[PDB]
Amino acid sequence: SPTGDTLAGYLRAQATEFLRALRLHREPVEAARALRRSARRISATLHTFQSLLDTDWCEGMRPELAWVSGTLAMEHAYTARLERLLNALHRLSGLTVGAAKAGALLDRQLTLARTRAHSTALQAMGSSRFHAIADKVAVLASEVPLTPAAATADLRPLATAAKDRLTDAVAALPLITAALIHGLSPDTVPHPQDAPWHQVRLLLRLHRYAREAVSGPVDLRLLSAGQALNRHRDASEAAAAAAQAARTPRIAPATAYALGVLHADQRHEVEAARFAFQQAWQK
Amino acid sequence: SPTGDTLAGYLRAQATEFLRALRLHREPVEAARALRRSARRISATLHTFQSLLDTDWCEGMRPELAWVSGTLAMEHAYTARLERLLNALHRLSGLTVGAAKAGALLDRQLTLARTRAHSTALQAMGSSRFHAIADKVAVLASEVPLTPAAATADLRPLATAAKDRLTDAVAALPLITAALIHGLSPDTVPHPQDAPWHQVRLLLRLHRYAREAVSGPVDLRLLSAGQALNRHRDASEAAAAAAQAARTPRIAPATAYALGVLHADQRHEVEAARFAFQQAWQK
Ligand SMILES: [Cl-]
Ligand SMILES: [Cl-]
Ligand SMILES: [Cl-]
Ligand SMILES: [Cl-]
Ligand SMILES: [Cu+2]
Ligand SMILES: [Cu+2]
Ligand SMILES: [Cu+2]
Repeated sequence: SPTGDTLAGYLRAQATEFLRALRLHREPVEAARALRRSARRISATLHTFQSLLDTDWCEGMRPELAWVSGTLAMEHAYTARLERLLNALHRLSGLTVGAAKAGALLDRQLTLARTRAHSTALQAMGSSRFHAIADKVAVLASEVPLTPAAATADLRPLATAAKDRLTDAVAALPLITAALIHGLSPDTVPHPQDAPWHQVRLLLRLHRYAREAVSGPVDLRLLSAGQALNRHRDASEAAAAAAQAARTPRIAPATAYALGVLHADQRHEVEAARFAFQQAWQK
Repeated sequence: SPTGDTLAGYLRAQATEFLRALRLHREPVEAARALRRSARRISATLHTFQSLLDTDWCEGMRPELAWVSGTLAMEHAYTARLERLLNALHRLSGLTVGAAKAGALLDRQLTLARTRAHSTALQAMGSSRFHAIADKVAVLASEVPLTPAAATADLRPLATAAKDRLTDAVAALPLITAALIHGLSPDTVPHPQDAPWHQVRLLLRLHRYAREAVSGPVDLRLLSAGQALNRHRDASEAAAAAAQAARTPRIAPATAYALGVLHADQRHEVEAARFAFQQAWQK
């Protein structure tokens, strides 16, 4: 039955996966994903099981790890968003000049975003900030700073706590059985209900990785819930890219009209994703 | 049991309603609707029961009656379309400048259309074309040109034939359980499936009025089917007004974007209406 030592084994294993990926990266796309997957697990573990670990160490590690996994996510997020949007436009045509223009506008904008993200990420990976946090992960592959009592402490109550945080958040979401035309400011909260759903997406991930830690170094219902929350997030962000593209100066009316449809489409996918999550969560 | 004489009684009664409305009109909005409702019934009757009536007379009456009921419908169609579209924009906001501008654009355009329709219709009603067809309706209030055999002929087989034409057309529609971005030419058939549904709307009306004729001078399922087909038609025409408004020169991108959403919304109502019809028709 799982203890501090199980927790240490899980942390050492993830740390080692991070160092493997890092070595592969320094011979690339595969390695970066492996770096994300492991960074995110370590960061989660340091949250859920913080009480069994040195507090300062946790607090120093977590934002740095978050900085790493976020920096490494950006290129891919822009790449998948473009694809999602081009697919949706093709579908919504059933390209007329409007759709074709919107497609080319987003291809230009998101490609720039991607290329910018790609170079920023490679810069980050050569930086002294990155090296320092990677060095700590190297230490963690050998030594885990467990608190004195940790080695004998039962991990299950901590995992349960994470499960509770998830289930209480879900209980607080509205049932299902739109704001499709809105403007755009940094003061606008155009889609306010997105935030609780995106928080649940994170809590669900915390719970998944806690189950992993407890098992140490397949629930299909949770995987289905988790897929639905990724579509929620992706559709949400895609809709926002369409809206924002519609504010680009000098675009033709037909282009903005297409982008209006595309924003609406992706907001319809947000709602479907919320329904899918609900069916999966309630079985 | 219904015969030629029942048919004559129904025609005389409708003709008389048309003359009443016409007299009221020449002391207005109420009277014009009554003129439509009766014209349409006479025109239907002359179609369904054409075999019991003088052919030339029928053929002379029908397009003239169609010209009357269509001319008199236009003002109202533009009025209801504006309302439907303003309601939908308010709903779809949940007004931002985009919505507000689209609203004002459509208000201007459809108001012009309405005022133009209103004056064209009053012109038509003062015309010698109108007077000639109204004069024939006056004759029909007294004498019906039944064929020799009509007085003894059973009306039910004719009514049944109309029912069959409806039920066969319905059988030929696709089951349910989009082309949201398209351009606009007089060669474009942007929403091709609309035509069979709109034909069914007319066949259903023919059937309703035949049931009336057979009864002589409440099925809720048929009324529900009929309501769903009116929404289909109204949503269809509303979507086309939004698309067309988006081609107005010099509109702002935000205005076109709103109109894109609104077209999509009304196309979603077309689909819902098709589903509603289907549930009502299959009970
Ligand atoms: Cl930062
Ligand atoms: Cl948005
Ligand atoms: Cl004509
Ligand atoms: Cl259209
Ligand atoms: Cu939005
Ligand atoms: Cu259309
Ligand atoms: Cu839509």
